[PDB]
Amino acid sequence: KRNKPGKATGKGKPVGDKWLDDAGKDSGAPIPDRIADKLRDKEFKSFDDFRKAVWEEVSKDPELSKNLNPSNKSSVSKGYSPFTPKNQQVGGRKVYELHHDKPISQGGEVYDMDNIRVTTPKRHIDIHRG
Amino acid sequence: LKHSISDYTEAEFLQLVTTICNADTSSEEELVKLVTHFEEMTEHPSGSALIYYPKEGDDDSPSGIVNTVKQWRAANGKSGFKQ
Ligand SMILES: [Zn+2]
Repeated sequence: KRNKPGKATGKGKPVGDKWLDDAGKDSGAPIPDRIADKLRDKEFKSFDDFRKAVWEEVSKDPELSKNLNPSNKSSVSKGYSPFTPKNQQVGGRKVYELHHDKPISQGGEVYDMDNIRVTTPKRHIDIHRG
Repeated sequence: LKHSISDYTEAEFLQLVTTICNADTSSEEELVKLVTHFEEMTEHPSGSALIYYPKEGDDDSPSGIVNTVKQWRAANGKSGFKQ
């Protein structure tokens, strides 16, 4: 289902400067409302294509991008996920990861931004653990 | 050629750091490979933070990063760059 086309939906939430700090805690950080406004109703061939669009929009957003350093700004400008702080990295997983709150395996929506969270590798592994 | 710091001249190492800082790759995978390589080369306890999460006061230009690495290795009993 991650590789079937869908249009992006949902509202997201207001965020601040600590947006990506929240990705290491609880259920992760929300998709920002400002990002949801840009991506709603666009069609994506796959979830990977959506992921790329998220980071490109972050690169272009003057409130979200200001809290990334020059090297991380370069990364998001390419549509790559930015690098997390070292202690949130796990092996070769060193960048922020998108997470579905209601699992896709359980009929969770792939492209509904209200069902998506931004996580660090460490937090993402821990959420799925059980 | 790229097995250790001592295999790189300072100029060659600056080229590597510049490529990383500019995300001058064809994929996210390629960039992650380069950052991992940097971490393994420098042996600096901060790892990727030298590039992405600089300590207050540190110069996070490519030149600044190279000098932070060079100074740390010099102060901590490690071998230096080639020439
Ligand atoms: Zn997940």
